[PDB]
Amino acid sequence: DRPQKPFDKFFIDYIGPLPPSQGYLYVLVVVDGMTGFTWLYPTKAPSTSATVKSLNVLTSIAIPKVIHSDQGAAFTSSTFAEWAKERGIHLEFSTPYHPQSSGKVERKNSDIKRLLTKLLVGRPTKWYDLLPVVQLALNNTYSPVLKYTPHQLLFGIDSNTPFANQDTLDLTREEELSLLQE
Amino acid sequence: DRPQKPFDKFFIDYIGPLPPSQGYLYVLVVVDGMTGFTWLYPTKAPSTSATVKSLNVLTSIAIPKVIHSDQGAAFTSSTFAEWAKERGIHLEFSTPYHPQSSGKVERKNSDIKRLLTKLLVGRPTKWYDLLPVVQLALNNTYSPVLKYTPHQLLFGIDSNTPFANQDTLDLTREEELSLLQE
Amino acid sequence: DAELDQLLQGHYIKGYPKQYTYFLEDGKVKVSRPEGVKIIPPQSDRQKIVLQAHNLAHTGREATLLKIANLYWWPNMRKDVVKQLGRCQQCLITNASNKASGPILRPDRPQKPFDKFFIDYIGPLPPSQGYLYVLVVVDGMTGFTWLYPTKAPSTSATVKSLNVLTSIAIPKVIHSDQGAAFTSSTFAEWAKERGIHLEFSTPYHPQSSGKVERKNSDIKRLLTKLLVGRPTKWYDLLPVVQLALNNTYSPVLKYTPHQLLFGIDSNTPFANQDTLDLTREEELSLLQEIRTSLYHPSTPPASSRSWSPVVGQLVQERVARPASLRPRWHKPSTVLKVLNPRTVVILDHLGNNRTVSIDNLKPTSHQ
Amino acid sequence: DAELDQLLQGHYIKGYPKQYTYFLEDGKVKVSRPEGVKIIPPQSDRQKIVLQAHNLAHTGREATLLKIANLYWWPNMRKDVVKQLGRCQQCLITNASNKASGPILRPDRPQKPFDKFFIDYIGPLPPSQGYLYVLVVVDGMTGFTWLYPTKAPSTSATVKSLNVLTSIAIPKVIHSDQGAAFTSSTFAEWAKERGIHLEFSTPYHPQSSGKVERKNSDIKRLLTKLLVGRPTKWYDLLPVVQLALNNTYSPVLKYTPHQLLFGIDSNTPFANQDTLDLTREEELSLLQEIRTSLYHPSTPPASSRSWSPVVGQLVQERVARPASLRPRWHKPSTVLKVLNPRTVVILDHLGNNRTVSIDNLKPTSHQ
DNA sequence: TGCGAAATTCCATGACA
DNA sequence: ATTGTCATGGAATTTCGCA
DNA sequence: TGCGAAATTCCATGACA
DNA sequence: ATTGTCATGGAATTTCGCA
Ligand SMILES: COC(=O)CNc1c(C(=O)NCc2ccc(F)cc2F)c(=O)n(O)c2nc(OC)ccc12
Ligand SMILES: COC(=O)CNc1c(C(=O)NCc2ccc(F)cc2F)c(=O)n(O)c2nc(OC)ccc12
Ligand SMILES: [Mg+2]
Ligand SMILES: [Mg+2]
Ligand SMILES: [Mg+2]
Ligand SMILES: [Mg+2]
Ligand SMILES: [Mg+2]
Ligand SMILES: [Mg+2]
Ligand SMILES: [Zn+2]
Ligand SMILES: [Zn+2]
Repeated sequence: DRPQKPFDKFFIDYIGPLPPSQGYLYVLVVVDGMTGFTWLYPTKAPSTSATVKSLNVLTSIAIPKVIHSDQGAAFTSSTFAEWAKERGIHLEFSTPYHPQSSGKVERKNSDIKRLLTKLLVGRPTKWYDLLPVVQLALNNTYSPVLKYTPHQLLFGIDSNTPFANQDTLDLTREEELSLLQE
Repeated sequence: DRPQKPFDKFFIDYIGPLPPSQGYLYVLVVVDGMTGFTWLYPTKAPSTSATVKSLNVLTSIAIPKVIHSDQGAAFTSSTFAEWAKERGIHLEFSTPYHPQSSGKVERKNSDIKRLLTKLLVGRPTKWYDLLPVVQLALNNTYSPVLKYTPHQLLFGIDSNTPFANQDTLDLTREEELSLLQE
Repeated sequence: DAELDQLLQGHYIKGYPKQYTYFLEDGKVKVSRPEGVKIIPPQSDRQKIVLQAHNLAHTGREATLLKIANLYWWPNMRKDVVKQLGRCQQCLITNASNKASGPILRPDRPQKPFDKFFIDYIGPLPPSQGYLYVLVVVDGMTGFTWLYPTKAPSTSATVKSLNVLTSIAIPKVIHSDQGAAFTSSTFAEWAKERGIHLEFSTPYHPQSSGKVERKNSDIKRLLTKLLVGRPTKWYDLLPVVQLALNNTYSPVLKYTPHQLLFGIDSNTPFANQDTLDLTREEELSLLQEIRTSLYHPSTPPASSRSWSPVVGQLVQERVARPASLRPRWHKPSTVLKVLNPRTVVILDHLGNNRTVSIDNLKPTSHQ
Repeated sequence: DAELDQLLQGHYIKGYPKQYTYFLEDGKVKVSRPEGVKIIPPQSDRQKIVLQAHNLAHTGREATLLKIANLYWWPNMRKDVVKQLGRCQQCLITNASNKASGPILRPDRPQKPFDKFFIDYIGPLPPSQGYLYVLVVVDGMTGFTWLYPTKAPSTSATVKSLNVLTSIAIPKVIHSDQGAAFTSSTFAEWAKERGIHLEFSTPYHPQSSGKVERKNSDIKRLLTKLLVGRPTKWYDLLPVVQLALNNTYSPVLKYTPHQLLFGIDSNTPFANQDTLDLTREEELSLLQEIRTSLYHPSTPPASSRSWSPVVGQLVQERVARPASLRPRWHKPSTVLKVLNPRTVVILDHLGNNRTVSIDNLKPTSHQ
């Protein structure tokens, strides 16, 4: 069997609704299955229109062979199907109510939800500006299994922004109190 | 003694006043003494100002060593003297009431006055447009003494407008009658 | 399909080397080549493949082949690639040329003064006394130049200026570019009335007026020097500059334009006095021999990859004022006649006859 | 005057050849030379003579000498002529150079992706969806290019576009020309906040941004081809063109920019599949060796009359936007440091330090 | 071991306000 | 304190297929 | 009959929207 | 149906002044 490679499979899913930040409410999460590389796109709705608009940006850089997602309405629409067929992207869906992806991808999506929470508190409406630095942190997080960050696996080089200072990724006692109030 | 050459001496004099043609009343006549080459400049007055204005055109093509003229007021002024001194042109005047120049120049000025008269009749106010073709005719008139036209002596070449059909230069019986009426 | 069927059973087909194993896998004929396993598509599908590969980024020969070679192999792939490049209209009219024009001609200097005038306008310039342009008239033989300030590069200002100039002499031929002032019917009638032949440059080729253009350089250069640290009041300087340049030595000729025109300096500063003891007739004799012995440059060596026009060749004219994001070249046209190695008549994109300089032509690639 | 007095009586003075008869006529010392009789002016008058001859038409060495030689002779005339040419401020700042710049450098390709971005704006273009400009960001190592439509070449549109780009990776160095969008303090703070070093081209030298400028050519060329016979709606094509060029082979490299960046093609048409059996770690190993073995051009041969800058040399900077009838060159300035054979620091005409390309310099003539 | 032809490389040319 | 670049298609050169 | 230096010629370079 | 040109100043070459 052929070894796994970047662009073999993109895992997409929506995070939200979030507090409004510069008019955006959702984040389309795209994770490459082999490298763990993450792209974050802010959308205004979990719609096919918003998904196509954001994936058109990504697919102007690299086109995946397969897009995996759950049976979410935006991804199971006939419009999104025609969109994928036009780019030669095979759509692969997880069973309804049985969301499965990959250990590496499952853990990556955990990190994204926890990292977003950690920086949502104290400024829940300023996350649109923070999406760049979140993707950098996610993509320069050391992978205990592969012993390479997503950046290193995607580009074959070290990064100019290594993240050796890992956040606690857990909410400090003061961030738990300021979150139970929101 | 050094042979005579073009630009050694320019003979200048005013012809006029003439009938008004496009606002001009006089013709400043400039004849090179060696070649007989003629330049005609229409002026509005026989003034130093008009003379300087017209000779500035000519002296932007070729500067004579000597300008000869009669004791006409425009040529004996201190302004015209300063003008000639600035260009290194020596001014030479004929004796008052004793206008002398040169056989070739005397005859040339006769031709100019007679040629102007011949074409003044019938259209006395349209001579400004005719000055170009008058200079051409004058400068391509065969010289019986030198056996070369002024054009040939100035440029060392034949001309593209040879004037083999000489005007009568005399007034026909019908041009004498239409002139005695004006 | 039938051609490839005989290949699978091991029968030889010209173009397909025998030393390779041609097999079938996943309903596609494949070959095990050094670079890897490639798909051999049937003849009937290869044109569509070359087109799909070319149309990704409208790439040329090698960049298109490298795409196709990633998946496919067949005999003489580049032959099919080049065939598409010559049919792709967008590439033909958008791509640059990679072949230089043949070497320039150095037309013979006119034999006599007034044989040929070259004329052109300079401008617009900073307003001076209400004037914006300068009519520049250069005699071809002598370089002797007349300067006329005008308010527009118009026919009316050209005629008015040349009626004064032609007071001194009528030229055989006036050469100009195809500007509006010179191509109007009003200017043609003016020249026909005086027996002057109007000769025009090929369009959009100022080299053809190089005699005057080069003098424009000297005029602007002298004007600039005289105007340093002053407001640009150039109107009163035109007579000064005209006199100055007409009496300036050309180091290669060893003569000024005034001397080539008159054979003797006038009362200008540093007037040459060598012919002072000769008569005018002896002076003109020496002048006639000087005019014939003047240095004349020769055609330079052709650059290593130059092209020369051939009757019947497909060539393309450069678009004059190409809009933004629009092609720089017209659709291909045919060379009708070769007037000289640098000038041709073509069957225009509108269907007309057009005389163009090869500097505004490229040969159509891929024949 | 005393020098010439001893010459008339027949005494020898160095510089004046003895074999000529130096006589007096009309109060002027004269010599009977082959070309004729010339006036030998006293030393104290020769500077004024050279100046009067030069100032007729501000002529160079030979055209000025030929004027003086018409009347005068003295020892080493050209030496006095050249001395004036080097003191004539108008000639120094108006005349063209006749010495070409030294041969171009071919700076080493960046070792890694994201080591150096080159950025620049294209535009203005025909309005498309309200947009007029395109921010072009080219990775130096790979050629991989990002395209962003903007309404102005502004800092705010640059920052907004690069904040999206730097989501993927932060570069070590961003290189740009000295346009307003990139030189503003707002852009500097943006780059300092992210640890990016801003590197600027020398002024008025687009060759220095040649990496992006060359990619601008490909972008406009592809846009033009896709827009043939259509209204120029280029906004929706930027993603298409970006993908197309990033996946286009460079015939000399044998790789696409996508491949140099990722080491494997994505799901684009004609995706190369050579590394399909290698693991990702083996693939990246092959990628690291490919990035190091890429073709690198060398400095071309210097042209036969090129100049190279020397510390202390008098040089002149080209005027950026020279007005009509105004000099093309600034007053002479001194080379302070030679950063490389094509880049220097000069003591500016305003007194400042300025880093300029020698393509915008000429060496001051006559030392 | 060498031929004709195909394939690859070479590289001048030109354009990126 | 900074620096030209590279797609292009004929031509030159090398390699291939066969013997 | 030849040397050093001055003088002349050569000519690449660049600009004429 | 038309076509590059030529001032410039270092460098290359030739000529001069003297012996
Ligand atoms: C290809 O260049 C052009 O587009 C033509 N530009 C002109 C030019 C022009 O491009 N001049 C610059 C130039 C470039 C190269 C050259 F060898 C000489 C030259 F003058 C011009 O000089 N004149 O006089 C024009 N006169 C016109 O009359 C209306 C129209 C255009 C020009
Ligand atoms: C000397 O050329 C100029 O005057 C500079 N022109 C520009 C140019 C320019 O002249 N481009 C043409 C060009 C010419 C030669 C070259 F090697 C590359 C190139 F792009 C440019 O490309 N960009 O991007 C500019 N950006 C600016 O930012 C405000 C300002 C000017 C330019
Ligand atoms: Mg979901
Ligand atoms: Mg009188
Ligand atoms: Mg013109
Ligand atoms: Mg012109
Ligand atoms: Mg720019
Ligand atoms: Mg640019
Ligand atoms: Zn095409
Ligand atoms: Zn000067």
